[PDB]
Amino acid sequence: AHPPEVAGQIATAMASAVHPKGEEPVFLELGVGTGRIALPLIARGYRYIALDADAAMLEVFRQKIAGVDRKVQVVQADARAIPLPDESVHGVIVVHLWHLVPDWPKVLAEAIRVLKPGGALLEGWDQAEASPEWTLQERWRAFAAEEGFPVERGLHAKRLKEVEEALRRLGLKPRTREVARWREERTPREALEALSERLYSFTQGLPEPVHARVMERLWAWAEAELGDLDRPFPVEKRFLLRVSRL
Repeated sequence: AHPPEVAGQIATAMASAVHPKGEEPVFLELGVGTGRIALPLIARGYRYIALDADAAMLEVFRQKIAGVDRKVQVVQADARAIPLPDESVHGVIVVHLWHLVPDWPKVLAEAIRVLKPGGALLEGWDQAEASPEWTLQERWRAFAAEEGFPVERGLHAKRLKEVEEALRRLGLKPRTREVARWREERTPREALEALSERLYSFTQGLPEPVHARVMERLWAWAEAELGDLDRPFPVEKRFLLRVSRL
């Protein structure tokens, strides 16, 4: 959940990167999820095609855009096979997807196929600086390893680097820029909850009962080492937008 001003800044940078050459611009988002990224653009009158393979996600998304879905097309499909024509959209938005797909080279390939000449691939991602939340996540990973279930570290990053390689090679000249930087409050309770809810990919591989045991231990460790679990600490974040153009 991005603060209003930040959500606005990201949308603005995204709309600024699309040059529809006299035509009304249309964005396609791969992995729209619940529409955190989509809403700010949809709210501004932009034609939008929201794609997601998760039916439960689209259900929530349809609810959120109620009353502002006149120019929105909801699509349930795998990013691997976009049910759209070659050169049909001006911008393809990809936020936190690469590490979730089995074959990104195919997803990227599909994204490039549906983009019109002069169209732009728009990748975005959050980046947070060290804070007690980082401390808790690392502790979570340590405890998981102690249960005998060590977890993989930073697949998205490596994935983001390989896509970048491909883009340059394809001549899309990927330019990355910081489009927002802010600081929010986060309490130990909130970070622990996010962990409990298995919101992060690195927490979703362990069998349910192992995660339960790790959480029990983590909650106790936080009570012992983090003071008032309802006391806020700062978390500095920035949002990066990498634009590749045809």
